[PDB]
Amino acid sequence: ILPSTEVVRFPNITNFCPFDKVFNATRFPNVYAWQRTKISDCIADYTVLYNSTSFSTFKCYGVSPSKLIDLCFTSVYADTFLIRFSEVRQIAPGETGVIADYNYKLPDDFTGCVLAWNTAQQDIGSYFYRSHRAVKLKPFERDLSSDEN
Amino acid sequence: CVNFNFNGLRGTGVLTDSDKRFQSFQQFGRDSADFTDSVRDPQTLQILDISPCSFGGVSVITPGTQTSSKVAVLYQDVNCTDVPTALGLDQISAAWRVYAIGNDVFQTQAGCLVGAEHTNISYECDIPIGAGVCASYNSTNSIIAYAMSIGAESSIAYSNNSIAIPTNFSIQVTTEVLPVSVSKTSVDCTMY
Amino acid sequence: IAYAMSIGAESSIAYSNNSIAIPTNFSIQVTTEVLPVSVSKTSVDCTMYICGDSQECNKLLLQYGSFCAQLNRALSGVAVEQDKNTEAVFAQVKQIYKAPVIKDLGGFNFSQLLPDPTKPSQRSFIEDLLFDKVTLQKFNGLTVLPPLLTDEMIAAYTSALVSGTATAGWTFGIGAALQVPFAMQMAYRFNGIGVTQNVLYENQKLIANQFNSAIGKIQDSLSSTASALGKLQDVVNQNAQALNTLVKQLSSNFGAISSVLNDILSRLDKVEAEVQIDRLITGRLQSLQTYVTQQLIRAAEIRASANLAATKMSECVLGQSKRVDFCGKGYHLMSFPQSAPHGVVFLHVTYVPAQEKNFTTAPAICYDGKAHFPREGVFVSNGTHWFVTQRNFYEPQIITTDNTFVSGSCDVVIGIVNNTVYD
Amino acid sequence: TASALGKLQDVVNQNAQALNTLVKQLSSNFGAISSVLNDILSRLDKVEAEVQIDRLITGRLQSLQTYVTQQLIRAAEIRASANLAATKMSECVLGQSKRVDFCGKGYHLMSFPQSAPHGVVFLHVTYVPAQEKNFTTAPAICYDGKAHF
Amino acid sequence: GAALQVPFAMQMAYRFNGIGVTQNVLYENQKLIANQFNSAIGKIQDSLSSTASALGKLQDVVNQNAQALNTLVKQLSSNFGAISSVLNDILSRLDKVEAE
Ligand SMILES: *[C@@H]1O[C@H](CO)[C@@H](O[C@@H]2O[C@H](CO)[C@@H](O)[C@H](O)[C@H]2NC(C)=O)[C@H](O)[C@H]1NC(C)=O
Ligand SMILES: *[C@@H]1O[C@H](CO)[C@@H](O[C@@H]2O[C@H](CO)[C@@H](O)[C@H](O)[C@H]2NC(C)=O)[C@H](O)[C@H]1NC(C)=O
Ligand SMILES: *[C@@H]1O[C@H](CO)[C@@H](O[C@@H]2O[C@H](CO)[C@@H](O)[C@H](O)[C@H]2NC(C)=O)[C@H](O)[C@H]1NC(C)=O
Ligand SMILES: *[C@@H]1O[C@H](CO)[C@@H](O[C@@H]2O[C@H](CO)[C@@H](O)[C@H](O)[C@H]2NC(C)=O)[C@H](O)[C@H]1NC(C)=O
Ligand SMILES: *[C@@H]1O[C@H](CO)[C@@H](O[C@@H]2O[C@H](CO)[C@@H](O)[C@H](O)[C@H]2NC(C)=O)[C@H](O)[C@H]1NC(C)=O
Ligand SMILES: *[C@@H]1O[C@H](CO)[C@@H](O)[C@H](O)[C@H]1NC(C)=O
Ligand SMILES: *[C@@H]1O[C@H](CO)[C@@H](O)[C@H](O)[C@H]1NC(C)=O
Ligand SMILES: *[C@@H]1O[C@H](CO)[C@@H](O)[C@H](O)[C@H]1NC(C)=O
Ligand SMILES: *[C@@H]1O[C@H](CO)[C@@H](O)[C@H](O)[C@H]1NC(C)=O
Ligand SMILES: *[C@@H]1O[C@H](CO)[C@@H](O)[C@H](O)[C@H]1NC(C)=O
Ligand SMILES: *[C@@H]1O[C@H](CO)[C@@H](O)[C@H](O)[C@H]1NC(C)=O
Ligand SMILES: *[C@@H]1O[C@H](CO)[C@@H](O)[C@H](O)[C@H]1NC(C)=O
Repeated sequence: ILPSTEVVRFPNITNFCPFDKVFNATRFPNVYAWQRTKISDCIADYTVLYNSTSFSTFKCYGVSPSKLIDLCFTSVYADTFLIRFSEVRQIAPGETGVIADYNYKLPDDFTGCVLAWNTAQQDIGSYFYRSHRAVKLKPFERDLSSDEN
Repeated sequence: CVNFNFNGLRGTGVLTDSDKRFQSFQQFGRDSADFTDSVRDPQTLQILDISPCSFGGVSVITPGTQTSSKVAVLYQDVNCTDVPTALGLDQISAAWRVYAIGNDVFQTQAGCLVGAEHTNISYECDIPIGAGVCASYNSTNSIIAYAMSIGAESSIAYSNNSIAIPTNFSIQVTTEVLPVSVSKTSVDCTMY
Repeated sequence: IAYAMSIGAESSIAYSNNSIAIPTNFSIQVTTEVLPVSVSKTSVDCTMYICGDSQECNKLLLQYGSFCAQLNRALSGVAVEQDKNTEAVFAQVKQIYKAPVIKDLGGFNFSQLLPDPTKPSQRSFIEDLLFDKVTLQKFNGLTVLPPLLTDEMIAAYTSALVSGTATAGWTFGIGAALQVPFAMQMAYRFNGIGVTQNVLYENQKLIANQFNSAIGKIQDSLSSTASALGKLQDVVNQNAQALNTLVKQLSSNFGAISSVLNDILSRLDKVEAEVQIDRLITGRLQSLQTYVTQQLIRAAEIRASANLAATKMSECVLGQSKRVDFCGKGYHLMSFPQSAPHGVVFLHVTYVPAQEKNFTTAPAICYDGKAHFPREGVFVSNGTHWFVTQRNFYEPQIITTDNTFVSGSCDVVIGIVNNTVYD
Repeated sequence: TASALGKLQDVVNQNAQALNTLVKQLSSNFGAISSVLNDILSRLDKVEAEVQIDRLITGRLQSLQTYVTQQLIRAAEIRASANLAATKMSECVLGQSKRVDFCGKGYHLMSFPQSAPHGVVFLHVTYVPAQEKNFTTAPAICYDGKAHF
Repeated sequence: GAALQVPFAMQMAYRFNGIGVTQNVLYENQKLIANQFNSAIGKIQDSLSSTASALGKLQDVVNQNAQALNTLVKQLSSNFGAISSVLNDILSRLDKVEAE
């Protein structure tokens, strides 16, 4: 015996998913005050972003970017922020730096996708980052104390 | 026998309508040693059992291929009427369809045997089928199947006052063969 | 509670340098010995164990074909080996002798050992009790092939062996079955021990009632205590524990990202999932190799026990064995075999002396300046006379030239006493 | 008949099958990029080929351990058979054994030993009664008011 | 059954009677037989005291057990393809996601 045909059956969901209100906000938040948006009841097309958005880093841990079509997620959260161009390499499990110690730590049992793109023309101005914390953060934690020292 | 992708649960098997007990939040069922055996389709929500898409309990009885190249098929743990349902002859080849359902089916204790016919007279066991039945090739060109002859049924007249006494004897030489050693094989660290 | 082991009750025997103690009465008791013969013939499959009908998993196992060829060949050889073991322990006599028309053979009841004639089955009452005492993952490919000899043919073998021991004599295996009455059969069972043949012909009713009482007592012991056949249940528990260990070892991940291959094939691309599937298939192949090796060791132990049981049936059932404490605690070793689920149960009818009596003893007797020695038995002495008797029973007669033989002189032997020897 | 000495040929076939299956297990890759080490040492740098050679050497060590364990089991079974043969020669060749059906089907167990390729072959000269005659039988005989046996 | 008392000279005499040697033999030279038994006991005692290779099978059993345990603690000292044989420097030098 050998398999034949496909019995692919996915849930009857008709909503298209708000990528423009999570990837193209007017201004992304600071790294020390990163926002988390719960994404629910939508379809993960990943193909409306193939035009006019050049993805500088798309690294998935636990799953693969070639298999994101075939999977339906129980729940998705999106942590969104904006950093320097050389500090993108610090967003990975098991790593230390400024962003990975004092602003945003990722857990060791991570199962997700880090997606970062360079944009030096959309966001012009000045941003803030934490660099003098006494104790390193626990994973997926936030700190807003400006004068804790 | 189909490949299915149920909510990202890729697998291969035969889906059958089943009535397993699931909760309101369960999407797949774990069975045996963590195998997805009962699932729930997302559209028109019901319970589907994933049977394996053929039968693993299939034995092949043959003489040597230098002798006959003739084959017999044994299906265990199942009747022989549901052999087309378990084997699934909608997808298997045409030469398999003779052995799936034929004129020479035989139900026994260990399933059914296809390719051999029953003779009432019993001989010595050549190929051990199991559960008391046996098959042979000596039996104008077919595999024969029978039950084991445990021996010729004898009777002794215990007459409560009579003995039987031997009056003549014989001497015979019997041969017994016993192994003593095997070849002394030594392997090396280098060159292996 | 906690204590020290009692090695036994401390006894003492008065070795008085000239006294013997002689048994004056005996008893017959039946002892039960249980021996396993085979285990369940478990055959595992290459497909459906490691790979849940998966194409990529099978494609990778097609680089490990010789491993599963080894596993299938070894397990098939072990199954054929225990079919041979079950054939060798039971099928020794070829002619299946029928049951006698009368179950009362000279006063000895045999209805417990043989099946009743008003039944289409073949297992006897004791075999039914033994079957009632012993209580006995397919999508993983762990299939238990049925044994080649069904329990009805094994029951026919046991009925043939018991009826052959009841009707024929010592020549049950050697040549054809020569008919011998059971009273004289037991009499020449006694004559191959040291007990003189006359003993059975004085209290044959007492011996037969002792045999019937022992059969009833071992039947009651089988009915009451559910721990006499614990070896067969230990064998079945070992097989079930090995299979449960295998299906528990299937539930680990062996260093991969998951225990199951479905989410690995679903979440990962092929170039990354290849390493995880390779780690899982390597771990499952070593698990099967461990199971096959332990099955080989268990089959070796079961082969040793089956060869011991075959030797016991060739020496204690087909004939009388003179080995001390081989088949039961006693003197004569005549046994009945009964079937059991993956095992055999021997009932040995053994002869044990019971009541003892003290006597004073000299080795030789000086008559007419000549030292006479007993041909059989010892020289016992009462308070008035000197008699000679056998070792294993108290039956004394007068000192006669037929019972003694002359040798040597009357000064070369120590411990001699003297009186007259009758002519 | 060329099937009377099948046990010795079974022993030789088991040894040959074990050696052939060992050299068949040598032909796999055990998760490395190739079965042979020459193309691994030729195509890869040492820091990457170290893992592949480690996987291959681990697989081959487990194959040798499996072969040694199965050889130990086979040697245990052959030791049991050799001890049985030693008991048979000490009891049936060196003297007469009175055990029933130990050395041949018969009454006396006088045996001749002959050599065999990795084995011994015993020829037992056994005595079997052939022709039978029916008689009537009483255990004892009463003469002069006394029972003779 | 129970232990039935029998004198030792007659119990030797019926040890010979179960062989083929007639019972009268021991009752002519019982002192010679007893002195032979005593000399054999002294000789096997001297053989046990002198040669340290008569009980070599038990020492082979103990040596096999000790060799198995020593081989186990020698096999503990390898790395099995990891970066080190011991887990302490692996847990110290590496993060969790790599040392796993
Ligand atoms: C290029 O990208 C633009 C925006 O990401 C896509 O424009 C949209 O196209 C769809 C259908 O073609 C329209 O319904 C939308 O209104 C457009 N959005 C706008 C104009 O903001 C465009 O389709 C992409 N083209 C290609 C070839 O990928
Ligand atoms: C007992 O049996 C043996 C053989 O089983 C008989 O011996 C044979 O006798 C015939 C007749 O003279 C000879 O032709 C054969 O050569 C003998 N030997 C064999 C091996 O067959 C013997 O005659 C029998 N005796 C009695 C009294 O029946
Ligand atoms: C020898 O022992 C047996 C039993 O061990 C005795 O047989 C019992 O005798 C009594 C008294 O007549 C009966 O009530 C019993 O039914 C008998 N059988 C059993 C099994 O107890 C026998 O009497 C003893 N003989 C001598 C001489 O002491
Ligand atoms: C046979 O005689 C011995 C020797 O007397 C008995 O053993 C015990 O011996 C002590 C002293 O030697 C006596 O005080 C005991 O009374 C003896 N026991 C008994 C039960 O009387 C031995 O018991 C005697 N055999 C039998 C069967 O009574
Ligand atoms: C010894 O006698 C028995 C008893 O007759 C023989 O067994 C058969 O017995 C039935 C009736 O009981 C007769 O009708 C048969 O004719 C008997 N068989 C034969 C072959 O005659 C038994 O066969 C006798 N032994 C021998 C060696 O003939
Ligand atoms: C994102 O928003 C900016 C500003 O509104 C706009 O210029 C740009 O085209 C948008 N890009 C996408 C992909 O929507
Ligand atoms: C839409 O969803 C419902 C709810 O399960 C389902 O019954 C129905 O078949 C779906 N229809 C389509 C067209 O997918
Ligand atoms: C089929 O097998 C089942 C159990 O294996 C049995 O109950 C049934 O009688 C068999 N026959 C039919 C016709 O279903
Ligand atoms: C088995 O079939 C044959 C062929 O007809 C027949 O002669 C024989 O009597 C049958 N066996 C029995 C026991 O009826
Ligand atoms: C011993 O037995 C004999 C038997 O003839 C008898 O004459 C004698 O009186 C007995 N002696 C004693 C002390 O019982
Ligand atoms: C046994 O030893 C005692 C103790 O000296 C002795 O009196 C007795 O005579 C010996 N027995 C014989 C039969 O000589
Ligand atoms: C019998 O024995 C006694 C003592 O043991 C001895 O005094 C006597 O002389 C012996 N009888 C004969 C005829 O020698």
